[PDB]
Amino acid sequence: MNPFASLTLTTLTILTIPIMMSNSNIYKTNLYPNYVKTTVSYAFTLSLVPLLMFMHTGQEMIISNWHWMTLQTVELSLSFKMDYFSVMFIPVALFVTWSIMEFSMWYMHSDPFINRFFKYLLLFLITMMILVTANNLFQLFIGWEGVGIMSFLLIGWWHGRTDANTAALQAILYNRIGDIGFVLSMAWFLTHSNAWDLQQIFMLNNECPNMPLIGLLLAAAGKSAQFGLHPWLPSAMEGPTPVSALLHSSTMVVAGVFLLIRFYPLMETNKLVQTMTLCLGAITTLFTALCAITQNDIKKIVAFSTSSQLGLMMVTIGINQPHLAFLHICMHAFFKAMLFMCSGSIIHSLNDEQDIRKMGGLYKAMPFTTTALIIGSLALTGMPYLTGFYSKDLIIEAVNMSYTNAWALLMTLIATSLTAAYSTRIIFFAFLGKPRFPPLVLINENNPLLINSIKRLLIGSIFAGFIISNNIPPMTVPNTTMPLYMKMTALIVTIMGFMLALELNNTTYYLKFKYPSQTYKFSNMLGYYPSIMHRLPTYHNLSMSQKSASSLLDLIWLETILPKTTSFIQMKMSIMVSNQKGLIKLYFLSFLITIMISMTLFNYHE
Amino acid sequence: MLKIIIPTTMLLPMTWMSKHNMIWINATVHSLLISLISLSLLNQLGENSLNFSLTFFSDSLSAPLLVLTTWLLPLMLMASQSHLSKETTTRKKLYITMLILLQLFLIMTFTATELILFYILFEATLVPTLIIITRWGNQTERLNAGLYFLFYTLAGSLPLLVALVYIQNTTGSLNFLIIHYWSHPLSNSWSNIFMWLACIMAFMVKMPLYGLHLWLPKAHVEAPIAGSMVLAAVLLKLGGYGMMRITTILNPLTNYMAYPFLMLSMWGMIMTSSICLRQTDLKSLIAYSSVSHMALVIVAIMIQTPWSFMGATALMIAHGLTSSMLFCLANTNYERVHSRTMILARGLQTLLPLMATWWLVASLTNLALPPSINLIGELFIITASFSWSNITIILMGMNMMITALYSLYMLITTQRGKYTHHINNIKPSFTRENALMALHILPLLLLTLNPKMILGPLY
Amino acid sequence: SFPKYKPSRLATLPATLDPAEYDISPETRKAQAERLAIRSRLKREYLLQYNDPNRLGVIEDPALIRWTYARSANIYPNFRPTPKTSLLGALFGIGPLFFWYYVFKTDRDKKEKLIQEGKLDQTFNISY
Amino acid sequence: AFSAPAAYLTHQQKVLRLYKRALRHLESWCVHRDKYRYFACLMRARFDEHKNEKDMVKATQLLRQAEEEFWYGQHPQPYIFPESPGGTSYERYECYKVPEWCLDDWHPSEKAMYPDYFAKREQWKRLRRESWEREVKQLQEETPPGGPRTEALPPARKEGDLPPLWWHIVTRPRERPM
Amino acid sequence: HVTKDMFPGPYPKTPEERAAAAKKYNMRVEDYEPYPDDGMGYGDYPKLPDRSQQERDPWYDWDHPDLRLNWGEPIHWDLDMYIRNRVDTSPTPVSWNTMCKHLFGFVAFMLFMFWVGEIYPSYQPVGPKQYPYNDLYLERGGDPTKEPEPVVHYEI
Ligand SMILES: CCCCCCCCCCCCCCCCC[C@@H](O)O[C@H](CO[C@H](O)CCCCCCCCCCCCCCC)COP(=O)(O)OCC[N+](C)(C)C
Ligand SMILES: CCCCCCCC/C=C\CCCCCCCC(=O)O[C@H](COC(=O)CCCCCCC/C=C/CCCCCCCC)COP(=O)(O)OCCN
Repeated sequence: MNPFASLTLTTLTILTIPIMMSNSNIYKTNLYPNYVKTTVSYAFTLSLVPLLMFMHTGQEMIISNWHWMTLQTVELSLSFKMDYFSVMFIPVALFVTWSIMEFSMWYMHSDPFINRFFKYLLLFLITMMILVTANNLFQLFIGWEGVGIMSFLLIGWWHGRTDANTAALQAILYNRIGDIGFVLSMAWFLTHSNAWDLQQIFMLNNECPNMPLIGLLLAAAGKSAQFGLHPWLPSAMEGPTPVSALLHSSTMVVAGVFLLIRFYPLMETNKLVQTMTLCLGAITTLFTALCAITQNDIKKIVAFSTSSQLGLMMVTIGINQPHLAFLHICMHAFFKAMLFMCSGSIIHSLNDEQDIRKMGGLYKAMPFTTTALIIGSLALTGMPYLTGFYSKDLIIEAVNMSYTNAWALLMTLIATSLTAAYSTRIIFFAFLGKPRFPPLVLINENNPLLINSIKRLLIGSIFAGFIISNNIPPMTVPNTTMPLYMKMTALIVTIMGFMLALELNNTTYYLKFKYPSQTYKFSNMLGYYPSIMHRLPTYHNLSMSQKSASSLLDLIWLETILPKTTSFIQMKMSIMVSNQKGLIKLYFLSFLITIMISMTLFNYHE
Repeated sequence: MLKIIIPTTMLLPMTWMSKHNMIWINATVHSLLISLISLSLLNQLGENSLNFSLTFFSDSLSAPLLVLTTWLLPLMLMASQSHLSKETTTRKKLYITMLILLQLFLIMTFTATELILFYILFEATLVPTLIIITRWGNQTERLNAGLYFLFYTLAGSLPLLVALVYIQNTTGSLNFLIIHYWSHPLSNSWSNIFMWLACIMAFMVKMPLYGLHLWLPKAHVEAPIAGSMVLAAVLLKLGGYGMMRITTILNPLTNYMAYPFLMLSMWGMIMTSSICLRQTDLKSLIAYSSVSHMALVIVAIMIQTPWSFMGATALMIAHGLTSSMLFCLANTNYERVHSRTMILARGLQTLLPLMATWWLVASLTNLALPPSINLIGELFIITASFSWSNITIILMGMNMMITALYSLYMLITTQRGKYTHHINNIKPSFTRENALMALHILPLLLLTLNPKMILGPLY
Repeated sequence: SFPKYKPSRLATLPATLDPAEYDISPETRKAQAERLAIRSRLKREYLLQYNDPNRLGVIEDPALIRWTYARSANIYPNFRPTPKTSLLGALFGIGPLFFWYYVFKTDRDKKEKLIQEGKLDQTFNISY
Repeated sequence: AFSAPAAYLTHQQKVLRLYKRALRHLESWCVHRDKYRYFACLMRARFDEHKNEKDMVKATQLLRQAEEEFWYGQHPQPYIFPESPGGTSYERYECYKVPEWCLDDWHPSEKAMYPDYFAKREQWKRLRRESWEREVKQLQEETPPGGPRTEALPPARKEGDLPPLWWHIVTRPRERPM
Repeated sequence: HVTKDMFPGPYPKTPEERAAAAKKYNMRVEDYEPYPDDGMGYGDYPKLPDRSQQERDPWYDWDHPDLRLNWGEPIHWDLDMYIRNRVDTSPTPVSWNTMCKHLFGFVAFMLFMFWVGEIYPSYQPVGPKQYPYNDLYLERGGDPTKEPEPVVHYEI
């Protein structure tokens, strides 16, 4: 039999073995994190082989191995899709997870529940693999909700902290709002196509209507934190830094984009939904890049960077370039995870300080970290012939050379400049100048785990772009002819972002003080979106939940109409009937009245 | 079917002739054995039901409910013996007798072929529940609760009885097989409208339908733990099962007589989920969550489709297990601290880690995490409702959100944060409590591997 | 001199911008003293039980009992049928029901009369 | 946190707290150290300009416009120490804080490990048990009949007394319990 | 051990009932103010200021530090809404009604400009992309039995 299927299933299966051993003796030892990391490294090495098979012959497969249940005419089976997207994303995710687990072995060394932390990371990885390889909508929903629940558990890792629990519940709330659209798409595809698997859905929908695609767009907006449902990703920085590096930067947050990539045959036939996706991505990327340039927490800046890159992924979906969007996912994973680990090393060295205003000159004090973050910021800004270039350069060219919304294109270019702006902000404030941290200097990056994990993702961020670009078949018609100024536009706007940000950062050395502008206040306070939307709707909903639903209806009026009215009426009737004084005169007078009435009203009618 | 009934009847002299220190052991072992025997009813046919005799029959709808009842008896016995330790021998035997009689009535109710016998057993289940609530409840409100539990039911069921006998005067039979084979349409008349209402409103009250549900928070909050477990897990479903049997004679009237009940169910599902967000009592929150899930079940039964019937069956079983587990979880903390206020005891994950894991799994099944059977039923009902009208998703999705919002809320309030400083009597979890939680949760997860076994006749 | 900050329900007035904290009278000082005395008496009452070595269980808080009772059982005895309560109950309890009934009935009437005309595109719709 | 609050803040205390808040927010605005030192000296001079004002109405109104200026010109994202109430590590280690009474519920097998620790624990429990009644008597003696006025507690005053209500202060879990 | 007369009761009308209610809730009589005597059922319960728990002093030694409550003090009617896992009413650097104007203006401007950009799109000065076999008639769904209208392309 073909080794392809066996290897693809074994790569996923072996990741579950430490979960089975979580009740064994090794889980109570200090060797469990190393065991989990070694298992993930072996899984990555194994998954490298189906990738080679696909790069050789373009091999793709679907495996329907276990029949779950049959609902008259709808068969639900455990089926895995092993197309280009799955076999390309699995090794990238495994590589990033391997680096991040090696990093976590050093970052979380003193945590009393480090074994539980590694188990939780493995559980998230398993759920995300389920999401990526799913062939029907039910399995994909299983992966969707699994990654959501693992995100909830890892954001609220320090469960004695109120802010962590609030952030975890916020993430749940926003992703549930997206789940509404996911469930709408599922119901539509079942009642209209009589299927949940991708094959029949593609066969039966040649002109896909608006409803299922809009549901999918809502689910993607929730999962990838687009402008309507954006605020939960920055607040997810409450979790430990490895959680931010793995889930909320490079792997889980792209899931929504991945969903739109899974259904691109249906989406390319609908232009309204394509325009909606493009506009949502454009406003998202520019708004989040605008918020990033004034933030002072390093994790918050990198999280807003992640949101802006997801917005760019959505705009390249909107111009009908799904393969380019997937390529950007794979490229951005490397350097965004590396940037988060560099931030984590800085934070750990400076006694868990995350504010860039207290980070001084680390260029010489943390040389390897400085080198890695410089290379990562260069990859993020699209420096030529780096990992981000082969992805970002093409996306900008495709938006420039397409029949597209003009406002969306302008917003994308401005966001491209703002990317270099906030990268400059991070580098200038964290690594240049004079120290601004407390005088007891604890700076130490001489740990082999940290160095090796950073080194691995650094080699990735340097060469993966070239390797992956030259080792895949052409899925697109290339833009070979364009005006020269349009060819150089991305570099030009990046240069402007660099120069303008550097000038404004250098003016902070002058002995001049001025009160802030209103535009600065809008940028720093996140467009006031969490100040209004996290207070007004929540207050009104909870207020109506108590005053109207609980008290006015259940405790008052529903009591009043049925049971209290009955009790009152029966009590009054009982009092009226039973209050007879016992005098026979009154009784016998009533008897006479009764006898007369019976003689007149019944006895006269026969 | 007597192979289930007679051992259950034999449970009574066995507990009344047991030694004073052996009642719990004997009752638990033999109820578990009865559950094992009842597990053989799951072999169902497809085409038609298992017709044991003229009196009793088993269907793909009845069998999961019977297995759930027989499985719930040992869990109730396990959960009852802690707070009944100081009780005398005779009153302990009387409590066990009430539980056994309730199981016997429910088992006969779920398998009766004839609608009057079903009605008689359906009412007979009232008496043991009333005695349990009003004799072994803890607070002074229990008496009032009992009254609310009683007259809400009877005010619905007395018209049904009349309708039933009326039907037998015109049809000639109340045997369910005859009723199904000889079914005829209902014309559009006032008499037919009122006969429809008499046939439906008793099961509506039992669900309970939003607006007729005020008895449920009182009765479930004031009841002892076994009372709450049986009231939520099995008794509510008596409504659903009843509806699934009686709608076969109500077509095509249900095509328009169902609009007010559908509106009530959808809006009140939103309303009760929202009520759960502002609740100071931990048991009250669980009761209102039950109301919301049962509203979804009402929608499923009213729209009368195979997918909706399958979803309603699955959701009934899943909710029974989940709500029983949640009530037991709340009762553990209540026996710790002797208060049901949710914010009194906080940060319990620090002090009771394994019980925190149980809380987490129960909360996950409450919000219907895939691939649990809770979500299987919910998704089937939502798909059928979407086919009924595409706008329903707006309400359904909203419900989903609110459900998660209160579930985790409960989890965050009791398990996370910091512990209350002055509460210093929180002892480690007993093996009995952990085993009870496991015996709730493991069958629920195993049902995911074989969902059809709970999907009902329409599968 | 500078733009003035105005408070709202969900963004309240800061203490430092509150004039009441700058216009101080002897009665204000004595009221603050009484508030501190009440707080201190309650604190001593709590701490005498909190540090008691022989105390085991829960220190019952009458304030929590009063709060839960007022939120649950004290509501109906203090309810009075009023035009304000009558209109609010009628609206919030009945208006949504007819609103949703109208919406769903209109949608289903459209769908049904569109099925009758033979123009709905029901192909591949065999599950329901 | 360790000091019992008073009924009100004096003008001097309010002025000092405003000085501290203004300096901290200025440091948030002026990231670099030399610039912050320059502008903090300017703030100190502007603050000393009215140090010797006698009319308390004038001083109070000066404090009012100082507060108004601070509220208009405060940093929207001021620097917060990591373990401060708004910091990124505020209540991070609260889940690792376990009350000492939990040790009484350990299985005897668990207490077989750590024998010396539990011997010292029994010694501490004996001390608390023997001191409780004297602590209560001292609190009753020293409290005016109209109840306590503030939350301040007295020290021990005899030869072998302990300060009343000391157990839960002394047996705090830790700041880094695990 | 809470007796009967320590539970909340009806709305107080006489000054003596107000003094008794203030004493019951451990409040000063000058500070005690009930909810207005409408029919909503508040009864005797005090109407506390509508601040949230996040506004309380975090440097005070609260009996419940996470809730920032003290034992015995009267509890706000809406405590479970203001627990600081939830609705926050803290003062903001920028006024409410000014954040609202800026946010709404930004969103409305973005929506209007996206509509304008839809009206005036961007494109390149090229003609349509051409495909060989009647615009790939058989590839895009086929129907090879109806002789499709010939799409012919010429060199330029
Ligand atoms: C708290 C929750 C409790 C549970 C609530 C249960 C809800 C039950 C409601 C029953 C729904 C419909 C009942 C009957 C169907 C139609 C009713 C009527 O309004 O429709 C019109 C009926 O016409 C008139 O409106 C007559 C009805 C008006 C008189 C009834 C009084 C209604 C006032 C509301 C009373 C509140 C009821 C609930 C009390 C608690 C239709 O006109 P027409 O097609 O020509 O006649 C159809 C009947 N035919 C065919 C036999 C001739
Ligand atoms: C928890 C509270 C629940 C309250 C439930 C109350 C509603 C129950 C439904 C009505 C009960 C009585 C109906 C009688 C049973 C129907 C059998 C039947 O078919 O008889 C009808 C007769 O129908 C009737 O007479 C019923 C009229 C109503 C009599 C009692 C009125 C009580 C109040 C009416 C409205 C309340 C019912 C609905 C309430 C909904 C729940 C709140 C026709 O028989 P014939 O005489 O032979 O005529 C054939 C030629 N047409």
